[PDB]
Amino acid sequence: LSTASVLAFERKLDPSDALMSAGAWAQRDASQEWPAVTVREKSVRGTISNRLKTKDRDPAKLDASIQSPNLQTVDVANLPSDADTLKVRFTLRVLGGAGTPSACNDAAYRDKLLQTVATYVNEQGFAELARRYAHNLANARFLWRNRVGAEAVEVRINHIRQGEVARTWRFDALAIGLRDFKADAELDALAELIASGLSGSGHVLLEVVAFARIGDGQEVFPSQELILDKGDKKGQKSKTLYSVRDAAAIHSQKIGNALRTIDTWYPDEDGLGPIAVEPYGSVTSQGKAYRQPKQKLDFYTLLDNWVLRDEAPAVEQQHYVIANLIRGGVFGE
Amino acid sequence: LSTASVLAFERKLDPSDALMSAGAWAQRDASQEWPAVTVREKSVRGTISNRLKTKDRDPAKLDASIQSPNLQTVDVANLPSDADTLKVRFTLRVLGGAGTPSACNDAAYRDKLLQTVATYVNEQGFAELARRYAHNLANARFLWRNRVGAEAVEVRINHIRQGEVARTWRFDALAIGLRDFKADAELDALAELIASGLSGSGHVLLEVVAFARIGDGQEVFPSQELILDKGDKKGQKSKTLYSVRDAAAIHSQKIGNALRTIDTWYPDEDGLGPIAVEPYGSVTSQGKAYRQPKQKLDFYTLLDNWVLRDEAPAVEQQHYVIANLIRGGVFGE
Amino acid sequence: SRPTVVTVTETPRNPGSYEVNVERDGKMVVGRARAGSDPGAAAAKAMQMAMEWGSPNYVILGSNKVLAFIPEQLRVKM
Amino acid sequence: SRPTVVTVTETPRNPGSYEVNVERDGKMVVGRARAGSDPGAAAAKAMQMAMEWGSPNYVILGSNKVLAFIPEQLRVK
Amino acid sequence: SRPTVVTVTETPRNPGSYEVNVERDGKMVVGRARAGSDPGAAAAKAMQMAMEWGSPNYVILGSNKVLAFIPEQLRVKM
Amino acid sequence: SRPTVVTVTETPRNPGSYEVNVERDGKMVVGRARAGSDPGAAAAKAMQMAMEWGSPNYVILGSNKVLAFIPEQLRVK
Amino acid sequence: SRPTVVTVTETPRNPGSYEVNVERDGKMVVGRARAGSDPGAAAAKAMQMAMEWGSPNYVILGSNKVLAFIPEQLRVK
Repeated sequence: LSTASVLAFERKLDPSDALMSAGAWAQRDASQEWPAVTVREKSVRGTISNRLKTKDRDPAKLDASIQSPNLQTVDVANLPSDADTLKVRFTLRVLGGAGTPSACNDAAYRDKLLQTVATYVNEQGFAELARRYAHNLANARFLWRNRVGAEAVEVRINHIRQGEVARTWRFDALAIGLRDFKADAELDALAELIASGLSGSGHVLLEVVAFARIGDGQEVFPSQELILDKGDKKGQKSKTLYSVRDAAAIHSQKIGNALRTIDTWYPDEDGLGPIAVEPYGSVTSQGKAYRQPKQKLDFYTLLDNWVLRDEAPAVEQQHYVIANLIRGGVFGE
Repeated sequence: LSTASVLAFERKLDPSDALMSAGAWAQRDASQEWPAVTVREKSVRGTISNRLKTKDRDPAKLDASIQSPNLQTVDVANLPSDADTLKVRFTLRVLGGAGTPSACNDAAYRDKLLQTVATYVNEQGFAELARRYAHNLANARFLWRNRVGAEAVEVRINHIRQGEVARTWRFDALAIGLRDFKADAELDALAELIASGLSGSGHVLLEVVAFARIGDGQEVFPSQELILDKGDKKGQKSKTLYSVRDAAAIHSQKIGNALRTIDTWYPDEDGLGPIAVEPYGSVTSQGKAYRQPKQKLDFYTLLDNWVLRDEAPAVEQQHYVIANLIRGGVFGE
Repeated sequence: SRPTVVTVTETPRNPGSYEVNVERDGKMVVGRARAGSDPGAAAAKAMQMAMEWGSPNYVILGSNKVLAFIPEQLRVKM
Repeated sequence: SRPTVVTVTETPRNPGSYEVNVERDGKMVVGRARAGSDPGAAAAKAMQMAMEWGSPNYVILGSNKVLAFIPEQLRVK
Repeated sequence: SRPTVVTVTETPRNPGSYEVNVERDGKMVVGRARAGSDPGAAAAKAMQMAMEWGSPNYVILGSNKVLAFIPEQLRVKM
Repeated sequence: SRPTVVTVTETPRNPGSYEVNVERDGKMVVGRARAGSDPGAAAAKAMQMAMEWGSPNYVILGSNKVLAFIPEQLRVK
Repeated sequence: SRPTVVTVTETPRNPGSYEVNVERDGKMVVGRARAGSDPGAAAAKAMQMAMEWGSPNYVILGSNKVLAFIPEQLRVK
């Protein structure tokens, strides 16, 4: 019995792109028609303030001198001068059936994996993971740089049936911190609603709206675009922002990363905070990587031990592995 | 008597490439000018999350490929942010004349095979196969991953005779499941209309439309393309979606494969569900192969024993053999 | 490459929005400036970038939906 | 370039305001002059800059929100 | 193998749509990027990829319906 | 044969249309694929099939109408 | 004996055009297939027939104008 050469899992917790609008506080209860924010270009004249990595007297100077200015073009998104609140809206869908893979080259490895996942769910439900996901939804982790200097944040979650909304939750996102995972009353109901859809006993579609009060006229920060066709000419634009149909937006995978960061069980000191659930546990913007494959702490070592050699790890590592196959990906040798 | 060396049957149940469009529920009756779903292209930034190869590479030097991102490009499809219904539309022909081969080699074998098919179609009309094909049309099986998270799937099937519609059928695709085959008067009507064209008594051309309700701005799943002259150097896209002239679409062989899943008679079934009718009936997406030639329930052994040796099998294996003759293909020697 | 070259290309990251690139003489003077959100604004931005930045010759390139608003083979070349 | 060209482009440094360029016989006569803060004033200024600065063969270019306030026969002379 | 090579090719799996490839200094900088559904968008994308990539010299290859939009050999090679 | 060989031939059953074959280390990875219906698209398809699958070196063969679109320093590498 | 033999001759009934002959297992597998009107097209057709009818091994013979387009490494296998 070995692990298959082709094995792949789908994605649960499927979000959409968030849309941004601007308005005034205390009109949050009637914010169905607020105008969007727009990305605008601007040209700036600045100084040359960077490390002169060439020589002092360079014959073929790869930069310019300090006594001359440099003129650049950048994108920027702002609030209007009368509006002091930013609204961010997206939708979420919880699918269920997190054990069965899509493709599987092997026959015995698949039903062994199904028996392992089935005895996990029969031992304990999807309660801890849904509680962590409800916490990451409750405090607006997804707003990113728009959450930092905010005066007040509010989150509204709607459960949408065939027609209208059937259940409403309202949270104050600044009391619920980004560090601790505490308990509440409405948060347990939201966690049970997420757990029912994660197990497979229902259809769960949520609508999430977030209001942030950052002062009027200030700057908002949409998702910045990565372009792999643009290249290597003096005269380009340095900053391009993401927008869908003349309206600033945030990518869907960025909100997926913001909802997925529940991992507080990595090898090092996890008192500093949680990171995102992924194989080899890496935060690249900080330049580090927790859960390295030196020890038996990464995803593949735990998974292969648990399935092939029946060695059940600790319950937190079981939570990590089950969240890592809720996430999805290509796991083949 | 011996089987021919050239035998070439033609396929009945001819499908077409189904095109995708987007809109809103409670406007399906005027859904003839809904805009298409376009295949977008986006660049993403993620982490290294595959199994590292530490056979003879750098064991501790170049294995800091983690803590550095990787930037990729992918095709993706999406609904607009104001649309919450996917619409998939294709056509279907039923042809008739399923026992005769289109290109034979022998003389006495063909005249024996025609009488062998004729005694079956005399003692049993095309009732069971038409019933199961009507069942596979009634539940929207041809929406593969677009049926998983849906809350409402609705199928409309028209019988188009001389341009304009003569008889319509409407079905709720979630009540008719995927496991068992139960009765309905509308299903009996569709089964007899399919059996008319399967015997050869009339001309059957149907138009099938399916609406799925998934939510606002969610992700839809067209067919991913196989490219056999792509080259293996670097910098490729690695996910290319299939579209027909600026409109995302689904392959026709996939819809035919969904329609063919009627085989509920094979060796080790304990109620798991039907598979597609193939010779040596196998699911390569799971790695399993039912109907191996070791057990005598193979298609070729059953056909040889039925024609050459006058060994009439059970009625369910007769259904399987006739379903394989309706499917088509190249047999001989 | 003597005449000023003006190109209008559609971004595939979101459909229906265009960009314009100008090159006068061996150097790029405008790189990926927002054209618009419809073919009409892209044609207007192309003719504006060809009016200025232009020697006695120029050339405009674009798709077959944007080049319908420009008069047929009259204002496209010089 | 014998017909006089009149183009109306939205300034991307602030969204919602327009500017018109007018060229006649090889050289430009109006470069980046202000129009209104709405497509109605922009279309009206485009019509006014089409009356002057070319009596035969004007071309009026602009967005679909700007070229919807004038009739279809008044866009190309 | 000194200049940047830009190739535009029609997809045979559906007729009418094009894809562009860009190679500079023996390294494939752009592989099978969508150009468009008409020859004009293909020509605009090819001239944009020749302007941005390949600063000293370039060669543009493509079909004869696509190269009819570029001026004849004046701007195709450099 | 060490380098990659890209051959563009013309179909004699339908003149004007071309086809491309790629060799790639002694076992053909592309067989009789549809190139264009003119020498320019055949040259573009040949250079695409030389860009991929030609990682160390390559050789491009073909007619004189096809190879008149590629400079003489880009056919062999 | 062991490899296929591909021969590219020039048709003497009109100078400038070529023909290809493919010989496998001591018998003629392909005879007098036309190979274009220039030495480049003859080289392309010769290498195509060598790839397809090549099997394990092959040798390419023929005119000296034709073999000037194929490097000397790519004439045997």
